[PDB]
Amino acid sequence: KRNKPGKATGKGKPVGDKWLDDAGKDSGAPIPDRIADKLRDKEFKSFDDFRKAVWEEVSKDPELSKNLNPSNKSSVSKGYSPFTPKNQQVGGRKVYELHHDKPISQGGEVYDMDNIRVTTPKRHIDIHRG
Amino acid sequence: LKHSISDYTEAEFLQLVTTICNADTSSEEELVKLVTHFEEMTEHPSGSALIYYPKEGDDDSPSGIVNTVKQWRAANGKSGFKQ
Ligand SMILES: [Zn+2]
Repeated sequence: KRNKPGKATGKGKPVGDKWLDDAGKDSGAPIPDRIADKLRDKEFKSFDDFRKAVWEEVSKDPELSKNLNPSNKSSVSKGYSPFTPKNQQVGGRKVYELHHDKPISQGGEVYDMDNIRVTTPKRHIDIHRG
Repeated sequence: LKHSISDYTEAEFLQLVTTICNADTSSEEELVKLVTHFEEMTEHPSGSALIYYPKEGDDDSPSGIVNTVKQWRAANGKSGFKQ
């Protein structure tokens, strides 16, 4: 289902400067409302294509991008996920990861931004653990 | 050629750091490979933070990063760059 086309939906939430700090805690950080406004109703061939669009929009957003350093700004400008702080990295997983709150395996929506969270590798592994 | 710091001249190492800082790759995978390589080369306890999460006061230009690495290795009993 991650590789079937869908249009992006949902509202997201207001965020601040600590947006990506929240990705290491609880259920992760929300998709920002400002990002949801840009991506709603666009069609994506796959979830990977959506992921790329998220980071490109972050690169272009003057409130979200200001809290990334020059090297991380370069990364998001390419549509790559930015690098997390070292202690949130796990092996070769060193960048922020998108997470579905209601699992896709359980009929969770792939492209509904209200069902998506931004996580660090460490937090993402821990959420799925059980 | 790229097995250790001592295999790189300072100029060659600056080229590597510049490529990383500019995300001058064809994929996210390629960039992650380069950052991992940097971490393994420098042996600096901060790892990727030298590039992405600089300590207050540190110069996070490519030149600044190279000098932070060079100074740390010099102060901590490690071998230096080639020439
Ligand atoms: Zn997940």
